[PDB]
Amino acid sequence: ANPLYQKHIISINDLSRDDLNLVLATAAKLKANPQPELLKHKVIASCFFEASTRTRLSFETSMHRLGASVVGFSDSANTSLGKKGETLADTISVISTYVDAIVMRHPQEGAARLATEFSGNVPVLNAGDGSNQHPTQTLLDLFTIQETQGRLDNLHVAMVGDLKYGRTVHSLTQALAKFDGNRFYFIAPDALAMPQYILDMLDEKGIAWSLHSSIEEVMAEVDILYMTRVQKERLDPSEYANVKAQFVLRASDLHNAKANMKVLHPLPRVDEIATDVDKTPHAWYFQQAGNGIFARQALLALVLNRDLVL
Amino acid sequence: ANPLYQKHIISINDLSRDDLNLVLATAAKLKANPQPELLKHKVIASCFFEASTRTRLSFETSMHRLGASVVGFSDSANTSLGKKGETLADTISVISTYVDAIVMRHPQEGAARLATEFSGNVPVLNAGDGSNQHPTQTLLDLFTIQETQGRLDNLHVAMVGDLKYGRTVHSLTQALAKFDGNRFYFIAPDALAMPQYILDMLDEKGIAWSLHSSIEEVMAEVDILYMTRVQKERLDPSEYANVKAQFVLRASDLHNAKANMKVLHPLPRVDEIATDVDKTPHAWYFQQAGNGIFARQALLALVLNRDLVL
Amino acid sequence: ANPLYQKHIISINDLSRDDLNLVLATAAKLKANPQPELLKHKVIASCFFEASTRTRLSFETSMHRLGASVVGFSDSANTSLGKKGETLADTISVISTYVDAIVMRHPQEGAARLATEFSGNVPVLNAGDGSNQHPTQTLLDLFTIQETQGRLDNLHVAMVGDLKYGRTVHSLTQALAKFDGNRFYFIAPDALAMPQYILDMLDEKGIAWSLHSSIEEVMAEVDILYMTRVQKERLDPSEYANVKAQFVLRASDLHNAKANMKVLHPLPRVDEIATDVDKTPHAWYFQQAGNGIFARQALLALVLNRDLVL
Amino acid sequence: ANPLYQKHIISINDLSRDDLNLVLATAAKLKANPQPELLKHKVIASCFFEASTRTRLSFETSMHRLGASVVGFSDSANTSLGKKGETLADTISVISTYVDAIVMRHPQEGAARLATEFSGNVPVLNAGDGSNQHPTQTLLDLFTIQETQGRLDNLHVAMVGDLKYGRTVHSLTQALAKFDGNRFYFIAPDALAMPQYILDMLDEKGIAWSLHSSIEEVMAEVDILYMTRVQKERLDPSEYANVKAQFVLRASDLHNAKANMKVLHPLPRVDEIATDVDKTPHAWYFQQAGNGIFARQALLALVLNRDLVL
Amino acid sequence: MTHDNKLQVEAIKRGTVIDHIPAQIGFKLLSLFKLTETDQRITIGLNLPSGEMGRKDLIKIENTFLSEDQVDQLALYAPQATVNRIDNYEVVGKSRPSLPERIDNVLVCPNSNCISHAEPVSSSFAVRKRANDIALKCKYCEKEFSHNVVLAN
Ligand SMILES: N[C@@H](CN(O)N=O)C(=O)O
Ligand SMILES: N[C@@H](CN(O)N=O)C(=O)O
Ligand SMILES: N[C@@H](CN(O)N=O)C(=O)O
Ligand SMILES: N[C@@H](CN(O)N=O)C(=O)O
Ligand SMILES: [Zn+2]
Repeated sequence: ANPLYQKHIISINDLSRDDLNLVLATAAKLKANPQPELLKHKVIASCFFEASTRTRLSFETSMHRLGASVVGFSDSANTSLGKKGETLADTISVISTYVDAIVMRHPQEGAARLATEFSGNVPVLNAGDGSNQHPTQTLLDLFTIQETQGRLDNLHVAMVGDLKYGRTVHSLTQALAKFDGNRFYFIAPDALAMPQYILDMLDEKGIAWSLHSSIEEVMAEVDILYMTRVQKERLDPSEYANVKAQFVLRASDLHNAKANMKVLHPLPRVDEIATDVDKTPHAWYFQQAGNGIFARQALLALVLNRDLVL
Repeated sequence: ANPLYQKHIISINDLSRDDLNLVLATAAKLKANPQPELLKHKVIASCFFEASTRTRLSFETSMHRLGASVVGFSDSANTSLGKKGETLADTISVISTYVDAIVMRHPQEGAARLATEFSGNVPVLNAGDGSNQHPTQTLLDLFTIQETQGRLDNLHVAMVGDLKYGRTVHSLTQALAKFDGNRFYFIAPDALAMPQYILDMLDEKGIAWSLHSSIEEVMAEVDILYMTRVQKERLDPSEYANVKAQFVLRASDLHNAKANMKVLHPLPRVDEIATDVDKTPHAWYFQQAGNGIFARQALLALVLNRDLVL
Repeated sequence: ANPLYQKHIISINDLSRDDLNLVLATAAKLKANPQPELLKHKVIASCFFEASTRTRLSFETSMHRLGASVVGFSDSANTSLGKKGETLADTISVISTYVDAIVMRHPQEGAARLATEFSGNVPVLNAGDGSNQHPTQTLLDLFTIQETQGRLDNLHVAMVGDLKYGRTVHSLTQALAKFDGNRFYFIAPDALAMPQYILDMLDEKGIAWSLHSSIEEVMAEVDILYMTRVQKERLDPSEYANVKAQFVLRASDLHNAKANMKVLHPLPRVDEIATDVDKTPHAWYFQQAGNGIFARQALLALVLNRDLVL
Repeated sequence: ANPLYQKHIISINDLSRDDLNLVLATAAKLKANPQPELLKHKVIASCFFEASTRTRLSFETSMHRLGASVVGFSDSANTSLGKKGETLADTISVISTYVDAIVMRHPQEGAARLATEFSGNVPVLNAGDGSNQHPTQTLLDLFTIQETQGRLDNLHVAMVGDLKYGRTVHSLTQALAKFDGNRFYFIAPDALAMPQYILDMLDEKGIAWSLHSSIEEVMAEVDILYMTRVQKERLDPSEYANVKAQFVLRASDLHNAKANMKVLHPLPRVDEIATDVDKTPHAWYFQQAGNGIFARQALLALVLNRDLVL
Repeated sequence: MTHDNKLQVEAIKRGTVIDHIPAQIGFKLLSLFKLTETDQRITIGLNLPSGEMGRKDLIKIENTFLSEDQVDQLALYAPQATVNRIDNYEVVGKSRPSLPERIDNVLVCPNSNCISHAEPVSSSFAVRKRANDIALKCKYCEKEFSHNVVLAN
């Protein structure tokens, strides 16, 4: 069957360029020609140990669009899981006897990988494990960039905001570094700069990257403007204000932007992108969000259905 | 139609040996040959007034595996039910006009029976009502024993742990006492011994049973080792420790066990069975849990579909 | 000067017969002639790590009646409590530098003794530590019996209720066993009987004791009827009610009681003593509670003031 | 009469060199000869809008040791608090009519200064206002250094930990910079380094300072080792641990320390000072905390009593 | 019978022997690798004379051999320690602990939020040698630290 058949989808790093291409290819296909009965008699577990509505609704919607059945929860004190000392291991050993696939979201970093060792034959798709991995988020980002730019190589990518803790941009930076000729522009306050280990990686692959203090500094060159969330709880309230400065995007900043540029954002944007931007042709965060359905549908189709789509 | 058609499934005691046989027969059948469209245009209410994730996920998974639609909740302050003085009666009178069947779990002992009096024609399946009844749990246990032992009569059954409050073992003991030639071995601390009313029943049916202080005392004879949960909140913290002694199972204890013995556990086992047991061929609690799907599927099929399975 | 000056009051068992007499004698003296300025310039810490309003107010009132000042907290989840980080040791090492004495209530057994190793010449009085000790409760009990019966020897003591978990009765039994010729009557449901270690102690000293199922079996010879609280959670609802029988007290039961008998209770009597008992001359639980001020004023006086009072 | 009589104590920066000396001199005098009735008929409000048990008990004990009475609340979500309606202004305008002095802790920066504009000739003492000021904490720190080192000038001060957010070290640095010839050593992870505005101040006054990565780089010349608390939340778990290195203190590290060195800490030392340090003669954090009574007794004495003490 | 003595202080036979273990590292290996869970005989010597100027530990455990992906596991603790197979010197290559690609069951992830801590799984770290340092990447949380971090905590 297809290369991802019955494979656990835990980390983006475990995904080869080939894999990414196949997932993105499938995504485009299902988008063009939906297959509502593909996974008809399948039952999928949507296990959100840590709540995350949007990601959960996107994931489950994908399951339904393929015809699969869904059961699950949101352990945010809504269930009766692991009260005293009941392990994640035992939970998986149980649930893995009920369903055909487990989609899980957990607060601890290696949850999905652990699940993998107790789910015998049942595939586990990581919907997010603490500060570590979030495979499908990266896939939907790459898909959006590819669809709006027509390729994933030789692009000018700007990433703004909290580049230090936003593991969303770490995963996306590494994903794009598996393609050639990309140039990166990193805009972030000194206290939240891209980590050195990421720059080390870019250097060793000879990829070009530069630091900048403002978006306007490179607005003219950028193909993709990736806006990130800057959590208040991070810095000091006064610290934030002093830096939020322009790591905030406003319609006015797009005066000299490329006709093809798209502004992306992991989503909760309240404090980073002004609504006046929503009207411009560059705003693509809602479309980006909409693409989560195809990337996640493609992933489920690939691991649960032997042959390729069509 | 079949004897259980449109029948409420509230108490194991209301189930005749014939009934148990029919449920177990159906369970094996659906296990062998799944029927994903059996209950296609049915809508089932999954009403967990009291939360219980595993039991809920098992139950709903069963509904989907048969093709039925599911709606419901977990009243653990997640809903807006009975705020001031809104009765269970009224809740049922309402919900019973929406669905084709009600699966309910409630904190009070006669909830399911009450539901029965206000659900006109709509069948109610008790998923657990306080310290009283839990029909499907017993059915899945019996099914597991039958499948692993090839019969439900003339067996050596050991029950360890909190035999006083574990209503799981009370129901299972009574269920097995409807079959012949079974011998029971009760292992529990004096403060949590099997209740006298249960022993009275065994005596009046002339069934053999004996008390023991340790598992090793009868490990050689046992066909089924039923391990129960010992809740901390029960005894005194120091009390527990002083008795937990060996009412805990470890791989080492299985040196002289019968090749056919299976170790069962209602499930939350963290504090009773050491993980090293998980590797032995005797560990059957996860398989046991997996069987909940077939026993519960069989029950739903029987009450919602006139003719027998196939 | 006095034997208890500057000593830690942690366990009733560290108190010798003479200590008990000294405390009781002091209590009577302060009751007959108050000394409102005895601890005038002292500052005492009332640290209720575990909330206990009644004994807290009793303890604090005692402090004020001797003229001392009070600082403290009922950190019952309403203080910048060590976010499960700061050790009790550190808390005490800090607090012991501010005050002259520390009265503490804690959920864990051993808390007060541990504080003792970190306080600096600053005496610690145990206001209760989990299921271990409650020194002052036994003292007020002993004081109340002595005042009403004129002595603590050659008495007929009945203890009704939860004798298994009611650690106040364990302490009171061991304290009265330090006196000669006492006779005990234990009335409790078999699931909550007096612990064998207590009976062992009594046999070791040749103290006469016996078990009874109802209070009306011994009402005729009892000098002191100590009623214990029975928390339903200690048993299941159906169990509680079943045994509830007569283990509750009501006026009609005192028809043949001795003129000198007093009915005692630690409190929270909601479910054990009917209000129609309050009017009889035997009711003495509110007077008993009122004696807490004297027994605890006495301890504070002894530990913080070198010379005896009156 | 005295310079601080009836003055508001809000920011350590409003305190002149002479003020600091006066407070410290008074603190030493009260420590050598207590005055239990100095504030006899005064009534002071302890208003902890934000719970802070340790500093609250320290403040309240100070009040009682001077004979004053105390009313207040640690409205840590347990008072009929202005349901996010009543302004702090109104709260103060009411409270300032009841008492003679107001000691307040608040979550927002500026709270105490705002109270100052609504209190009526009633002095307000800031017990901490968000991330701004904590006057009395700097005073006890200064007092402890003076007592142990015999002076506040010509000292070698090392500050370890979170220098970016630990506002207690910002204040202590600015206070010690009001004295001559002091030498500073800053040891902190680069992500939590001393703020540049602080270094600017030191350069402006020609004060000698330097950065170091470990305590063992300067252990030899240090007179005062001020240990700061590092809250993991300030960084991510993996980050914290990574830097944790040596920024924690343990006995073995004090092998080459100066006989006169004292190790200080605001507290909550759970994660920075190993307990094997407590026994060395250098450990002085518990004595430091104990000096809070004297420095705060001193402030209350100065602001509420016209004439100097001793 | 061919064995020939009653030596309770220093002997030999069909058994593996680890050589030149730094002081205070010998017992560590006994614990970390549960080398005493054997039924086979074991003779250890600690804080004994070294290369004419120091101190060292010595471990001799009879009737048992070590492998390549095991002796290596001593690399992070006893680097310059030699391992002479002693069925009677049937050793081949200059057996010295090299850095394994993976180190399991002994290390503890410094990351407090790592799923490995409260679960029935074995620790597992990928190894990468650094200049003046050694990087260990957790199989679970995928966080990377220096052995200096992983060995302290
Ligand atoms: N996934 C987010 C919540 N969110 O926005 N969901 O759509 C979180 O858990 O932080
Ligand atoms: N049914 C259990 C919870 N659980 O383990 N559910 O799987 C209860 O309600 O106690
Ligand atoms: N009985 C309560 C204290 N309290 O307030 N009694 O009146 C306890 O033990 O926590
Ligand atoms: N440190 C706490 C107060 N407290 O109780 N300290 O012991 C705070 O800042 O809120
Ligand atoms: Zn890890």
